Amino acid sequence: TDRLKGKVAIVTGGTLGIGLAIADKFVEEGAKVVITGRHADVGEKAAKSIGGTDVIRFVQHDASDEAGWTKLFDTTEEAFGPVTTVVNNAGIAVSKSVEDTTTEEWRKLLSVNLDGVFFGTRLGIQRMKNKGLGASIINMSSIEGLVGDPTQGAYNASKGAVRIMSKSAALDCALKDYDVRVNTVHPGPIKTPLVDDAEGAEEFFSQRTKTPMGHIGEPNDIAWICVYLASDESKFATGAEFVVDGGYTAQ
Amino acid sequence: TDRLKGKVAIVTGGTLGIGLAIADKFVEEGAKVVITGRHADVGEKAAKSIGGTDVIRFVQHDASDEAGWTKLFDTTEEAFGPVTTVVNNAGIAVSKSVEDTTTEEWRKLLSVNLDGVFFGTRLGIQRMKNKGLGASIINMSSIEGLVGDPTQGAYNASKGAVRIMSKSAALDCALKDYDVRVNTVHPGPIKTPLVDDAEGAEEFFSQRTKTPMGHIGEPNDIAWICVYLASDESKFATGAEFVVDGGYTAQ
Amino acid sequence: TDRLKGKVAIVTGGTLGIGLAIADKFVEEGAKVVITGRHADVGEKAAKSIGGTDVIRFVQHDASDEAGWTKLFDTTEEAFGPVTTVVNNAGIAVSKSVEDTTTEEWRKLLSVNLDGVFFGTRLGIQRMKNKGLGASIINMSSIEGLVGDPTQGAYNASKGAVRIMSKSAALDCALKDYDVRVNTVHPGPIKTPLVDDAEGAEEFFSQRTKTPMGHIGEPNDIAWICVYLASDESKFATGAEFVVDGGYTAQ
Amino acid sequence: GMTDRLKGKVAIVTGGTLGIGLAIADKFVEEGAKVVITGRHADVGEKAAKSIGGTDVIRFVQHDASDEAGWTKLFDTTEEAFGPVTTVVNNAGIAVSKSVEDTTTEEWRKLLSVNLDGVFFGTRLGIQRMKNKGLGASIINMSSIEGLVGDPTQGAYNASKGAVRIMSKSAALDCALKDYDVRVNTVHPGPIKTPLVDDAEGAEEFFSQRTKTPMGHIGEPNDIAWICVYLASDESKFATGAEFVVDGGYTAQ
Ligand SMILES: NC(=O)c1ccc[n+]([C@@H]2O[C@H](COP(=O)([O-])OP(=O)(O)OC[C@H]3O[C@@H](n4cnc5c(N)ncnc54)[C@H](OP(=O)(O)O)[C@@H]3O)[C@@H](O)[C@H]2O)c1
Ligand SMILES: NC(=O)c1ccc[n+]([C@@H]2O[C@H](COP(=O)([O-])OP(=O)(O)OC[C@H]3O[C@@H](n4cnc5c(N)ncnc54)[C@H](OP(=O)(O)O)[C@@H]3O)[C@@H](O)[C@H]2O)c1
Ligand SMILES: NC(=O)c1ccc[n+]([C@@H]2O[C@H](COP(=O)([O-])OP(=O)(O)OC[C@H]3O[C@@H](n4cnc5c(N)ncnc54)[C@H](OP(=O)(O)O)[C@@H]3O)[C@@H](O)[C@H]2O)c1
Ligand SMILES: NC(=O)c1ccc[n+]([C@@H]2O[C@H](COP(=O)([O-])OP(=O)(O)OC[C@H]3O[C@@H](n4cnc5c(N)ncnc54)[C@H](OP(=O)(O)O)[C@@H]3O)[C@@H](O)[C@H]2O)c1
Ligand SMILES: O=C1c2ccccc2C(=O)N1O
Ligand SMILES: O=C1c2ccccc2C(=O)N1O
Ligand SMILES: O=C1c2ccccc2C(=O)N1O
Ligand SMILES: O=C1c2ccccc2C(=O)N1O
Ligand SMILES: [Mg+2]
Ligand SMILES: [Mg+2]
Ligand SMILES: [Mg+2]
Repeated sequence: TDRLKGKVAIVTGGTLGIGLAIADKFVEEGAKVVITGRHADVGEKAAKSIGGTDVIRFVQHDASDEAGWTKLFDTTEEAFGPVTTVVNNAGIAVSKSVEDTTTEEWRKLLSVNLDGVFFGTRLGIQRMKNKGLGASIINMSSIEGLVGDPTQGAYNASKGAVRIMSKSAALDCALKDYDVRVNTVHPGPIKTPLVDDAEGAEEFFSQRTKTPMGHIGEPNDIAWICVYLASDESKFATGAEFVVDGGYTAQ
Repeated sequence: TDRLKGKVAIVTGGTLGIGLAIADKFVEEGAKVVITGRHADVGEKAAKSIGGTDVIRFVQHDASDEAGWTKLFDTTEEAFGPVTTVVNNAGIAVSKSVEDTTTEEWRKLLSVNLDGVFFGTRLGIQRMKNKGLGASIINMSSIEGLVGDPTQGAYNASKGAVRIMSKSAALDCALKDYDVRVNTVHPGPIKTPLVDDAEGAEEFFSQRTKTPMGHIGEPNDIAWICVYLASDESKFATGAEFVVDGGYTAQ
Repeated sequence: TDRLKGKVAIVTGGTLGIGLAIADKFVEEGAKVVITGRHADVGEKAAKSIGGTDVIRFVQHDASDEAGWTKLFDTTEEAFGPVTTVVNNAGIAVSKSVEDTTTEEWRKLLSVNLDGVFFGTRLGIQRMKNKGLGASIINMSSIEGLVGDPTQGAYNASKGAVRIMSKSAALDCALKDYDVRVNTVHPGPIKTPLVDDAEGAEEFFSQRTKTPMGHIGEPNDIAWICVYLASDESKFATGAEFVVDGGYTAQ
Repeated sequence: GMTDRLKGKVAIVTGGTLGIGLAIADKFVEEGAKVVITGRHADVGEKAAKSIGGTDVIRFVQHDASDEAGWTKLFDTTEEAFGPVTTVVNNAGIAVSKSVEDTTTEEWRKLLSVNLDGVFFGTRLGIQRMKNKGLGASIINMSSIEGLVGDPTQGAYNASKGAVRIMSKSAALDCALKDYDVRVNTVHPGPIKTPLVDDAEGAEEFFSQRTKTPMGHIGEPNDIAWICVYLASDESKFATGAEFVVDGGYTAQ
C-alpha cells in the first residue's frame, strides 16, 4: 500500500539535500511531486533522477517571489491535479552572530526563510481548504527554532517565527474545519550541501556535546517524518513540532 | 514493505485502547508482539483479535511488578527472539486535583505510570543494548506531560516524570553507542475505554477550547506514530516528544 | 535599596501601557530612563508624568527606523551616560489569520515587532559589551511567542522570532564574556491601550478557558519582572523566558 | 524610600539550612518575611537559623520532607510561631549519580520520596492551609534545568524534577480556577555552588565548561533566592503555572 496515495505535493527547495530526499520518498509512496529551486540545470537533473514527468517535475521558483506562488500552484494543478500537500523547505543560512549580522543579510535570509514559508502557508490554506484532500502543510523549522546558536542569529529568528506562525495557521484551519493540517519539522544537523559547504561543520556538530549520537543525520531521516506528516496516518496531528535531531535538544 | 520487519515488541497494556491498536499495526508491519494486562480473560481474547501465537501473544503482567518484567522479557525472547522494541503504554488515571489527592491514590498511580515505565526502560536498555538490533523504547506520556490539568494532579506528575526520564535514558544510550533510542509519545484525548468510562469526557474534550479540531482522536492515531518510532525510519530520532493531540497544546 | 542604582535604560514604546509602567518602576528603582514613541505630544507628557529631565526623557523614535537607533543611543548617553539596559518593548498587532494577512500587514508588523527588536539588540550588544555595566537586554515577546492564536498570524511569527533570536544573542554574549544578558518576557493579556482599542478583547481573554485567573493583568505585572531582569539580582539569568500570564500557557 | 517586598509574609522553606534554601531564607528575612526552615540535621539547622536572625523572624524545625505526618506539625508549629502561613518553598531535594540503566530500585524510591512525594505533600498541604484567606499565597516548587532537559547520569533526578514541573501546573490551574488566592510556580536553577555540588567531586568544573554553562561558571545561592523573592511577593500576582529559569544560559543552547 502506497502511504501517500492520491497526494499531490509542492516541495520548495526540492532539488538538493533534505528537499530532494523528501521528494524522492514522496514519489516512492505514491505522491505526484513538484520540486522548486532557483537554478534550472540543477532542478531538471534533480527531477529526472527521481522519475519521469508522470510523477515528478521541476519548476523554477524563488520561494521569496510572492507572485510566482500562484503560478506554482496553477502549474502543479495542471500537471497532477489539486495540490494536497505543501512542504515549505526552501531555506538559507548566514553564519553571523546577531551582533555581526548586516541588515542586508538579515533581510535576505528572512525573505526566504520566513516570507517564503508565509507565502506558501497562506496560499496553501486558500487553495486546499474545504476540498476533502487531507491537506497537509509541513513547514521546515529547525532545532534552531527551539534553541539558540551564537553564530546563527538571523536563522534563529526565522526558524522560531516559522515555529509559532505554523501553530496559528494550524489552529485557524482546525477551528474552521478546513481539512488542512499544519506542523513543523525540526531537523538537527543533517549532511547536506548546506552543511557540506560549511568547512568543518560536520566534525563540529558530530561532537558529543552537540549531537549525542556522535554523528550528523542524513536527508532520508527528514524525508520519513515528512511522509508520516503528509499522509492520512497523521490526521490527528496539527500544530505540533516533530524533532529528528540525534538527541541535540534533549540535553 | 514491512516497516517493522524483524522487530520484536513488548507492549504493556496492549489489550485495550491505544495499546491494542499499537500491537495491531505493529503486526501489520511485520513485528512479533507481546501484549500485557492485569485481567487474563480480557487480555486473552485481545491477543487473538489481532492474530495467533506466531505474531502476538498475551502475558499476564502488572507493569508495576518489577520481578515480572524479567519473566516478561524471558518469555518474549524464547517465543520470538531478542526483544527490539519496548512500548511502555500501561497507565491509569485518577480524577482528583492535587489538593484532593489521597496519598494512597498518589502512590497507586505512580507505581503504574512512573515505576512501571522505569522498570521497562531500565530493563529494556540492559537487554537490548549493543546488539545491533535498532532498539527503540517508546514511552507513552501525554499532553498531560506538557500542560497541567486542574483535576489530574497525580497523572500530571507521572507524565512529566516520564517525559524527562526518557531524555536521560535517550542521552545515555546515545552517548554510549548502545544502539537504543528512547522517545516519548504525547496523545491528546483519544476515544478508548479509559475515556469511555469517564462520563461526559468525550464531549467535554471535544469542545473547541480543549481540542481545536472539535473531536477526539482514535487509537490508530497513536499506533501510526509508534510504528514510525519503532522502525529504522526514525534512527536519528531520540529524546524527542511526539505530540498527536488535534491541536490541544498548540493553543 | 534602589534595585537599579546607576542603571541607564532605553525603553522603546515607553509612552503607554506596559512600556510606560516599565519606565515608571525603573525610575522608582533609581534608573535613568529614555522612553520612545512616535507621538511627541503623548510622549512628552508620559515622561513628565513620571519625573523630570533628570531621571527620564522622551525621544521621538520609530523602532523600525534603523538609523535613528544610533541617534537614540547617542542622545541617551549624552543625557545620562553609558546605556546599561535596553527594553525592546515597542510592538503592534494585526487581527488577521495567516490565511487573511495581507503582505502589507505582514511587512508592517514585522518591521516594528521583529526588525525593531533586532536593531535594538544588535546595537545594544555593540554599545554595552565589555564595559562592566551589568548590561541587560530585555526583549518583549508574548504568550503568543509560545502558543498560536488563529487570528494573530503575523504577530505569532514576530513573537516566536523574538523568542529564539534572543537566545542566540544571549549565548554569544555569554560565551564572549561581554557582560550583557539577554532575556525575553512573555506577558499574557494585560490591560493596555492595545487591548482597550480591540473591542471585546478583555472580555474574551478573561474567560477561564483563556486566562485561568479569570481576568487580565495590568502593566505593573510586567514592570516588576522587568525590574528583576534589569537588576544585578538576575546576573545568572540569560537566554530564558519569563512568563507572566495568569496561567494562560499552563493549560 | 523603598519598602520590604515581603512585608507580612510567613514562609516555610524546606531544606533551608544549607545552600539554595539557606539563601532563600536569608533574603526572605531581609525583605520582611517571617521564616521557618527545615532540614534533617538539627545541629546544622539551629545554627542556620541563628546566623540569619532571632526567633522573632526565623526558626528551625527538624523535618524530613518525605515524612507526611510531620508536615502537619510543621504547619501547626509555623502558625503558632508566626501566624497563618502564606508562602511555601518546596526546596528540599537530593541527587543520585546513576543512569536510568544503573539506578537501583532502592535509589529510585529514596530519591522520589524526597524530591517528588515531599513536594507533593508540601503543595497539597499548602493549598489546604492557605486557600481562601486572601493572603497572597505563593507556593514555589524547586525543579531544575533537569526538569527541562535530560542528564545521562541523573535518571531518577530527571524523573523527579519533570514531575515537579508539571504537577505544579495542575495545582496552579486548580488554584486559579477556584479563586483560592494561591499561586504555584516552579524555579529551575542551572548549576549552583552549594554543598550538594561541592561534595560531588569535579561537578563544578564539569558544569563550568562552556559546552554546559555558556557563562563559563556556575551560579550562587543568592541567584535563586532573588527569583524566589519575586515569586513570593505580590509583585508576581499575575504569575502562576510558569517556569523561572536561572541557569547561566544552560538550556538556551
Ligand atoms: N541541513 C541541516 O542541517 C538542517 C537542519 C535543520 C533544518 N534545516 C532546514 O531544512 C531545509 C533544507 O535545508 P538543506 O540543508 O537541505 O539545504 P541545502 O542543502 O542548501 O538545499 C537548499 C535547497 O533549497 C533550494 N533553495 C535555496 N534558496 C531558495 C529560494 N530562495 N527559493 C527556492 N528554493 C531555494 C536550493 O536550490 P537552489 O540553490 O537551486 O535554489 C536547494 O534545492 C532548510 O529550510 C533548512 O533551513 C536544515
Ligand atoms: N485515552 C487517552 O485519551 C489518553 C491520552 C493521552 C495519554 N494516554 C495514555 O496512553 C496510555 C493508554 O491509555 P488508554 O486510554 O489506552 O487506557 P485504557 O483504555 O484504560 O487501557 C489501558 C490498558 O492498560 C492495561 N493496564 C491497566 N493497568 C495496568 C497495570 N497495572 N499493569 C499492566 N497493564 C495495565 C489495561 O489492561 P487491564 O485492565 O487488564 O490491566 C488496558 O489494556 C496510558 O499510559 C495513558 O496514560 C491516554
Ligand atoms: N497588552 C498585552 O496584552 C500584551 C501581551 C503580550 C505582549 N505584549 C507586548 O508588549 C509590548 C507593549 O504592548 P502594549 O500592550 O503596552 O501596547 P500599547 O498599549 O499599544 O503601547 C505601545 C507603546 O509603543 C509605542 N509604539 C507603537 N509603535 C511604535 C513604533 N513603531 N516605534 C516606537 N514605539 C511605538 C506606542 O507609542 P506610539 O503609538 O505613540 O508610538 C506606545 O507607547 C508590545 O511589544 C506587545 O506586543 C502586550
Ligand atoms: N545546586 C544546584 O546546582 C541545583 C540546581 C538545580 C536545582 N537544585 C535543587 O535545589 C534544591 C536545593 O539544593 P542545594 O544544591 O541547595 O542542596 P544542598 O546544598 O544539598 O542542601 C539541601 C538542603 O536540603 C536539606 N535536606 C536534604 N534532604 C532532606 C529531606 N529528606 N528533608 C528535608 N530536608 C532535606 C538539607 O539539610 P539536611 O542535610 O539537614 O537534611 C539542606 O538544608 C534541591 O531541590 C535541588 O534538587 C539544585
Ligand atoms: O542548517 C542547519 C545546520 C547546519 C549545521 C549544523 C546544525 C544545523 C541546524 O540545526 N540547522 O537548521
Ligand atoms: O488521561 C488523559 C485524558 C482524559 C480525558 C481527555 C484527555 C486526556 C489526556 O490527554 N490524558 O492523558
Ligand atoms: O498583544 C497581545 C494581546 C492582546 C489581547 C489579548 C491577548 C494578547 C497577547 O497575548 N498579546 O501578545
Ligand atoms: O542538582 C543539580 C546539579 C548538581 C550539579 C550540577 C548540575 C546540577 C543541576 O542541574 N541540578 O538540578
Ligand atoms: Mg521585511
Ligand atoms: Mg494551552
Ligand atoms: Mg540544550
